Amino acid sequence: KPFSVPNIPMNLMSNSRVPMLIDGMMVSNDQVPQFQNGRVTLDGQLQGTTTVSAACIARMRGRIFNNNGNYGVNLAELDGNPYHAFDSPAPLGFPDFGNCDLHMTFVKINPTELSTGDPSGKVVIHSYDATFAPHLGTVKLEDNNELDQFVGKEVVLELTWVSNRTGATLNLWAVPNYGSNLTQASQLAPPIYPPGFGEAIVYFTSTFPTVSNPKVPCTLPQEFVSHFVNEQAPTRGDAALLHYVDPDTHRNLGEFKMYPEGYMTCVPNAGPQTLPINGVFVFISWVSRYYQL
Amino acid sequence: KPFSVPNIPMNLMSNSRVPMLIDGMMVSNDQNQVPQFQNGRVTLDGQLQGTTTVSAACIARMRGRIFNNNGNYGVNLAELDGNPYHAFDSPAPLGFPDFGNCDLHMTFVKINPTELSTGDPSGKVVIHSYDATFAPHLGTVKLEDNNELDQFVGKEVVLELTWVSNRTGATLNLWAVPNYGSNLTQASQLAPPIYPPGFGEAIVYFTSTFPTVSNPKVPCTLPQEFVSHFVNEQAPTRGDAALLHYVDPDTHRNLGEFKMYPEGYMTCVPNGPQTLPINGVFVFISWVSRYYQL
Ligand SMILES: CC(=O)N[C@@H]1[C@@H](O[C@@H]2O[C@H](CO)[C@H](O)[C@H](O)[C@H]2O[C@@H]2O[C@@H](C)[C@@H](O)[C@@H](O)[C@@H]2O)[C@H](O[C@@H]2O[C@@H](C)[C@@H](O)[C@@H](O)[C@@H]2O)[C@@H](CO)O[C@@H]1O
Ligand SMILES: CC(=O)N[C@@H]1[C@@H](O[C@@H]2O[C@H](CO)[C@H](O)[C@H](O)[C@H]2O[C@@H]2O[C@@H](C)[C@@H](O)[C@@H](O)[C@@H]2O)[C@H](O[C@@H]2O[C@@H](C)[C@@H](O)[C@@H](O)[C@@H]2O)[C@@H](CO)O[C@@H]1O
Repeated sequence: KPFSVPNIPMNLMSNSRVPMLIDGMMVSNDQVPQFQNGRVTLDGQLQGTTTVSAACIARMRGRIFNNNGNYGVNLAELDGNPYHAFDSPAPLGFPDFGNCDLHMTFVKINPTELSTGDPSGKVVIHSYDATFAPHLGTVKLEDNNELDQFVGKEVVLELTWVSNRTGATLNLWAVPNYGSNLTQASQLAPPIYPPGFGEAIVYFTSTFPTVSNPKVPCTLPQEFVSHFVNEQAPTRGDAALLHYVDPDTHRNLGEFKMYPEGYMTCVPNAGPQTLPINGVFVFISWVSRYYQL
Repeated sequence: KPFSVPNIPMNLMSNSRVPMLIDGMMVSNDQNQVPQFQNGRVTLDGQLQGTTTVSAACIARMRGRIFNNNGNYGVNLAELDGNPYHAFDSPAPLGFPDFGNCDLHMTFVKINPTELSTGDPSGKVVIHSYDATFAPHLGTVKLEDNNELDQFVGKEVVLELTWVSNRTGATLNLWAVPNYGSNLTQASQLAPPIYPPGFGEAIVYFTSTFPTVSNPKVPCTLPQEFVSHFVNEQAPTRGDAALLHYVDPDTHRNLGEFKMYPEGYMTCVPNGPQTLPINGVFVFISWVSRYYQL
């Protein structure tokens, strides 16, 4: 197959780290990305905790437990099948926000528990301390006095909002310590560094209640991820040249280079000006690493 | 472009009515039941209908500013990106839940960055998808007062569907079309009903387990990723129906034939699809007659 990117305007696609529309892109004004969601090669090989559907982003699933005066969740994949530690740092879709407080909303998910009554709850999960061990299959839940009815029950959890850990700032580039003190989590997606030639990594942004820093950056729109998995197009050069074009006239508004590892770069600040957010990325051709933006 | 469907296993795709993985297929109990879902609606050549969006990130969500008029609380709706809802193209803002005549239990957060510097931005609220006060087509819905809304009055929030329950006195009917409201002479903008094909065929529904309490299985007529695929491709529709095979991802054995119609739904001839494994991949075989015999 010939390589391509989605022919969908940027502002109709989802962030890959939270399920929110993209409302911008930017280079970092400071900070190394090693996100575990939104990670895929250009030839369609998923990495980290990344999966296909935006319906999976920043969610968890598992059975709530209570032991030794502490609550937690025994994790599974979002479809209810078991999580195998060999395959990934955590179950697919697991939030990749580290060293912070994850404020989750959850619902019972067993049909037999969904015939009557309110199946919903909320809970805080720290993405820190040794009891945060999703690679080992478990995470601690903060006791809010409203978890007892859910002990022994299977639930699905979604990330509602995020706040800083007491004594620390909220760092959206922090990598969660998935393997606790036991091991480095298997199959972590690697850190990304810019290649040179004045180039800077591009982040796609969404406004989201990461309180104190409500702009979540990711390295690929989720629909790019599913596109590459669908296509499995062979990588045929150092970089894929993209033009970001006017959605109606197809005039080029700016050039980008996508690298095989699954991220893109630009040379920013080429006269003050602002790119619109409703443009469309179009694959032009494979180009050498020396292509100058 | 030549026509195609996603080369993704069914169980990795999302329902189009709730953001949940598909975990089954079914045919309706009454094979003459007419679905008129407003999400997951698209033609085979990529024209969106109803409240259908490209991204699964929009499914069953709302956005707007909370108000309090004399003790009556509500939301003045906008599109999910915060731009105004103009009602040009859809019966409600894109992504709006299409569950009718029931109680929508929403979780919400303030979404203005200036309101996201400190503190807990979150809340929850019930919204009835019934009565004249449920009028998303006219840009407003009533919120049930839970005594915890006042801090949010005048604030912009985004809402998401956490769970659903039946309206007192009624069953939870997941085939019900919400009454989105009428605006004088303006078109409803509703995606059309899909009438059962008959003659042995039955509409295929993709299902997800979800907390629609008392009926925890949500049916839809297309996986969400089919929608974005068709929008992306804009492939001319060259026949009156598309023949698909549902294939084992390993053996590549054909597990069953399906017909996809230009209006954006699928049928089969049950002998039903509920018994098929859920990890198969749909593959476009050929354009066929509207009358092609499965
Ligand atoms: C006010 C209240 O607590 N009512 C309880 C019933 O729950 C309500 O039932 C309504 C339909 O008759 C409607 O679905 C409401 O949304 C629902 O209220 C929700 O659920 C309850 C448990 C509370 O958490 C509320 O705060 C919430 O808004 C309840 O009915 C039973 O559960 C509901 C979910 C539904 O499945 C219904 O069919 C069940 O009979 C009954 C019985 O447990 O108790 C209260 O009356
Ligand atoms: C227990 C409590 O109410 N604490 C308040 C602070 O909120 C907590 O702050 C923690 C970091 O120091 C951490 O982020 C917690 O998650 C957070 O608690 C959450 O938010 C509060 C408001 C409550 O709703 C809790 O139930 C919830 O778990 C609070 O800190 C300020 O807000 C938080 C969210 C964070 O942005 C922080 O940087 C802010 O200073 C302070 C100040 O208002 O008041 C309490 O101590």
